[PDB]
Amino acid sequence: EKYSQKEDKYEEEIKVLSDKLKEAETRAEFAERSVTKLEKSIDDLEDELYAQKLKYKAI
Amino acid sequence: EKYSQKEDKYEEEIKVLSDKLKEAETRAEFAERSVTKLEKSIDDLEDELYAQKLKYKAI
Amino acid sequence: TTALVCDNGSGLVKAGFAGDDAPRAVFPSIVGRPRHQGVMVGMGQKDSYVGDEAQSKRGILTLKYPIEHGIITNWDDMEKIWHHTFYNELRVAPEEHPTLLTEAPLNPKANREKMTQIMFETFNVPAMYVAIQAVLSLYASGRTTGIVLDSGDGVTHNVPIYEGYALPHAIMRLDLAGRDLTDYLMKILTERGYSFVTTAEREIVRDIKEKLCYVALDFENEMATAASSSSLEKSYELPDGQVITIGNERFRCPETLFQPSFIGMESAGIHETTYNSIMKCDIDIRKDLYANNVLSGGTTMYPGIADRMQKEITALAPSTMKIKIIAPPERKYSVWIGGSILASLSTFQQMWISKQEYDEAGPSIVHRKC
Amino acid sequence: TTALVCDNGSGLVKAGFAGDDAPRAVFPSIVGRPRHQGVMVGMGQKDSYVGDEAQSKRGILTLKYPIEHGIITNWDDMEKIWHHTFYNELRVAPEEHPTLLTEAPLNPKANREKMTQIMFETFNVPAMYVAIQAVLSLYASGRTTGIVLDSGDGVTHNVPIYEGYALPHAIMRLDLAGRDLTDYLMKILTERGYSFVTTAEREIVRDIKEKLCYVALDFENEMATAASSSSLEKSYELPDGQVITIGNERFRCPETLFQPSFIGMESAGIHETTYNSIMKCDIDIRKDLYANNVLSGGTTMYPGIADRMQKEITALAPSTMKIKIIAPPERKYSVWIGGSILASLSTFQQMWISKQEYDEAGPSIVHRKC
Amino acid sequence: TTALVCDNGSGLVKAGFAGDDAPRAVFPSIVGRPRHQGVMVGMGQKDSYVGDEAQSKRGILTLKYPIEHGIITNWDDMEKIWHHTFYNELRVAPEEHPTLLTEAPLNPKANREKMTQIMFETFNVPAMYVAIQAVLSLYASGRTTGIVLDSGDGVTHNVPIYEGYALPHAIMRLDLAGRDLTDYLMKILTERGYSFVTTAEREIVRDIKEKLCYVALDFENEMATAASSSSLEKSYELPDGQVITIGNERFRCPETLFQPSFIGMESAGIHETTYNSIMKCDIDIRKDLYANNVLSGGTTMYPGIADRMQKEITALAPSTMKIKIIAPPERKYSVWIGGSILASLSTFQQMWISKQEYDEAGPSIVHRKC
Ligand SMILES: Nc1ncnc2c1ncn2[C@@H]1O[C@H](COP(=O)(O)OP(=O)(O)O)[C@@H](O)[C@H]1O
Ligand SMILES: Nc1ncnc2c1ncn2[C@@H]1O[C@H](COP(=O)(O)OP(=O)(O)O)[C@@H](O)[C@H]1O
Ligand SMILES: Nc1ncnc2c1ncn2[C@@H]1O[C@H](COP(=O)(O)OP(=O)(O)O)[C@@H](O)[C@H]1O
Repeated sequence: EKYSQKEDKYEEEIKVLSDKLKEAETRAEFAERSVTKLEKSIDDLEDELYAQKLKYKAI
Repeated sequence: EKYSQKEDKYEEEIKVLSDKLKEAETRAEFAERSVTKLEKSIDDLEDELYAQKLKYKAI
Repeated sequence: TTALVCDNGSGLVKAGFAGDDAPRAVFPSIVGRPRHQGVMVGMGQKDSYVGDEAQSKRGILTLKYPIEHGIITNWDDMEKIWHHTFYNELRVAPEEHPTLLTEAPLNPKANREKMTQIMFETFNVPAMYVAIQAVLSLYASGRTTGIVLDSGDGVTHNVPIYEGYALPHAIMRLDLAGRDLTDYLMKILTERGYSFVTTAEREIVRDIKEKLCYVALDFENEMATAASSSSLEKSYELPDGQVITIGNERFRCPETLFQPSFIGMESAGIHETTYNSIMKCDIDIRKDLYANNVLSGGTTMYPGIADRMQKEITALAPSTMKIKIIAPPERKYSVWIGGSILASLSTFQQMWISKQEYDEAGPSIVHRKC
Repeated sequence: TTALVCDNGSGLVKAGFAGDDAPRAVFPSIVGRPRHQGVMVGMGQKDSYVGDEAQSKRGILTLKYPIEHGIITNWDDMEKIWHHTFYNELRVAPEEHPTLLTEAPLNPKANREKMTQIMFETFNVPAMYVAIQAVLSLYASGRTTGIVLDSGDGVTHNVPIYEGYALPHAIMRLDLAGRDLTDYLMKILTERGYSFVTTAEREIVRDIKEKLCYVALDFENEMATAASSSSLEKSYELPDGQVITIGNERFRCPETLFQPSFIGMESAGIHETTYNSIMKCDIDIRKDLYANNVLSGGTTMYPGIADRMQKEITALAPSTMKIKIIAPPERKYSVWIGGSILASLSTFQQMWISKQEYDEAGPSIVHRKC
Repeated sequence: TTALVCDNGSGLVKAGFAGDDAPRAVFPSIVGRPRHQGVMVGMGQKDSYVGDEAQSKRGILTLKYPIEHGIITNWDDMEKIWHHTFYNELRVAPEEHPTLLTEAPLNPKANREKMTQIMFETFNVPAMYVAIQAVLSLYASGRTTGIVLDSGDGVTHNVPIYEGYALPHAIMRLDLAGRDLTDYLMKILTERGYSFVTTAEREIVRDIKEKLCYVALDFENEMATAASSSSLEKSYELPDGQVITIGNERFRCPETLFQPSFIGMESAGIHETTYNSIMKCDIDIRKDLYANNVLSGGTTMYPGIADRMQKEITALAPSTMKIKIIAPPERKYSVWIGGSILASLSTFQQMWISKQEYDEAGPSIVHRKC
């Protein structure tokens, strides 16, 4: 019965650790998608600021 | 016998999943500081673009 | 002189002394009476058993909770439970201690009026006071700003606080809690063969719920997974042998908190009522409310409830604000801990309802100023 | 092609053809096996007798019901009973008829899964379907709204329906029925000297129950009246002579339906569970539920049960509602009648579980869609 | 050809024919959908019920208003309600009638744009037009000068008019109306023990509000009187028996119109917003505005609201000018009555938005000229 209760606490730790693992994996994938979005947005901002710089240096 | 082997399997799952949580949270926070600096870059880009709009509306 | 904290609740009495770190007495809020005949002359048959003595003679008794949905509906049994709490569990004299009782928000006035009348008359407390469980939970969490989600045995309620100010127009009270989950589990277990109909069997099912149930992060594919393999099945042993095994019931029971339609209620899940209570507050404080969700009570103790709550509120709220679910590891006693902290404050010693004030104003003094 | 209706029940098989007005075959759901020696060489000993053949030879057989509390607990005996029903009673070929079986609510899933697997494999029915007894009883009553109290041989249940919508959270299932009353009467007759212990004697006592028992309008003064005079005593003649006479047992036996503590159960009487199932429904439909109590099943056939039911519910409900107990004179076959009506509807011919759907989906198809 | 008037509002649809004296059809603006299972095969289950048919199947449906605060937020349900209004209630063809729709002031442009697009496309009306409720209420009152306070189910607004000229800078729109009073009453009834949580129960509480509530001339001593005696208590009977009695709630509910802080709003009472909208007008016309306060809409139907309004505005205004609250006995239909009058005018027949004008200028024509 001691072995039983140790195995029980073991499987408890296993379940909770796997739950937080899956949560953190989804978090990491979402963070990577966020990085992609930020690369896209900085790209667009660079383009627009550069167009305005062109016009300003022109005038 | 079954309790010994089940507890050993639970221990090895504990260890692997613990290291995986370690590496996952580290890569996560590092990608998140990357996200942070990209957001600050978005800020700087938008500000300089606003500045160029200012110069264009002036001249 | 020290004071007593007596968080009543609909499932568990937690009492103790103002200043400690944990309640001194924690026992079921239950009163049992014998059903059967009684033959052995001289056994000293008691009329009724209270507390956890009624939990060990459980097999021959019919148990009754004197609190249904945060409302005391049997005042004699509640008086029995209070008498027990004072004399046999704490072993004090109620005439030498102010008493800090606790109540849920948005329940009838007669509840507090009768409560204070009972105290002052049939216990002769020097003073008393009736707090709100959410405020005390915030005290125990060590904050002054946040939206708590207290979910005990009878009632689930949100209370948003900001800088120590309550938003009483945004308090949302819901009426499914631990007991309705216990009943839903008693019903779902029949579709696997097991039949629990007695009150004692309801206690057994409550223990099954406290041991084997958890909240699925994603209900649908969790359901599909439980259907595919059989790795989610755990076994439980009733107190006569008779091992039972449950599968998807483990997470189908607490899922009712997020889809209250499973028990035929029209309300929304706890995540949606939390979001609504937030969106009912002024636009300036809700960014700070989003990051101070404080979970409290026993029903918030399921594994994976904080993760599911955060996922749901994140999917609901704007994609910029930071959702933080604060679930302490001892969140089951936050109301009592906060009550002790409050009753121990120096600046609080003027808020008690002294016996003279009651003698002058009747039982209506309670909601009048306090 | 016509379809079969096979209301199984735990005490009587009622089978027939969809479209008739009454079941074509009604026999006990029982299987008998010889217990004694067997000496006459060449008598042609059968291994087991089913139906009412086992009822006439019951002196030498040991009788067994393969259904205990609505649940089939002996699948070989149930297969024997179905084989009998199809080939010897109805005299058809099951390969040419869709079959409409019936089941009580809130009983294990494996029951329906095994039902449909048995049908499709060892009988090769073209299609089948498993209905709920209370819904069919409401069909037969000619209504679409009402709370129906079905009480057969194994299980008593309420199902509230409104406008054709079931309220599955208010379904209440109770597990005392005709058989527990038969056992209580077997136990109460010992205090007059009569001793029935055999299964055949259990059948004798069931007949005594069906002939001499009634529900007393007021239990206490009826008890005092039976104690005062002797005008309530009837006499019954066992099938060997030996006239027996019973007194207050006549109404003490069915009184257990209103005081289930007589057999040591903790539940409430049928009147109180009916009232509770009503009060568990939305406040707008319960005025129409109060006036459409539909009694069904054999155990609701005692003289004076409708009046006692109305008196009790009237005493429980508010003093403005109109309580109406609807008790048809043929209420013992309402489930079968409604099942025939249902299986005859043209819009129903798409709800069958065709053989091909089963071949694709396994036995789990039954509850998963239908 | 005759024209249609379709005053929508957020609580009641009022439709009719231009020229009549009262709306021909008056039904709730509700779309109901079933919650429960549905077991009677062949009952012909509709998908959704609208109007007062959804009000009779109330017990099994979940009701939804498609207009929240004067703004249409569910366009499919609004289209369902309009379809019902045209075909089942009025029984006409929308292709043969100009339609006069109605809207509150200071609400998004997309509202009118989508309204006219829906009309012209999915109903093919020959012409249409969108009026302002306050102007039509003035038409019905038979005046050309006055400040009209319209208070329906979603929005309260003041519009000051002089000699037929509007003062758009002095229009003040408030966002508490009948529905917020219904919610506040649902909340205040809990402190007596009564619990209404469902949408059907919200309709019950709305009926209680319409039958028992009134405005106190002086809130404070009325409160003291209600606390002293018990002569203010009436008794209402829910639709299952269960008599309930309410005391000071009767006037605590509509008092929120004069102290919107009871529901946690920062605005001022209707008397003070009326006085502010008056003082925002030119100093010459306000002497005539003070004497032409025109009440309109359902929420202005409480007993004693005119006297309280007059007392408050008199206390605010200078002590010489003559305050005069005009509250017709049929003020609940003033918007529709004025709409019929307006659509009947011969000189108005040039203001319609013909279908060809829309076919040229897109949906944006509505606020360009009309
Ligand atoms: N570890 C647990 N997991 C899940 N549920 C629990 C757990 N512990 C207690 N509960 C539920 O919480 C309820 C008691 O919570 P509690 O906070 O004491 O309620 P109250 O405050 O009303 O006394 C019980 O009904 C039980 O079902
Ligand atoms: N006339 C009667 N009076 C009292 N009880 C009856 C009568 N007829 C049948 N019963 C009871 O009803 C039971 C059979 O009812 P039935 O509806 O056929 O049950 P099931 O549906 O389970 O087969 C028997 O156990 C018997 O005790
Ligand atoms: N007799 C009454 N007394 C008090 N309030 C009423 C009465 N009749 C209706 N109401 C309130 O008025 C509202 C409906 O008013 P109505 O003018 O139809 O609004 P709308 O024009 O927006 O549909 C309801 O919500 C109800 O609360």
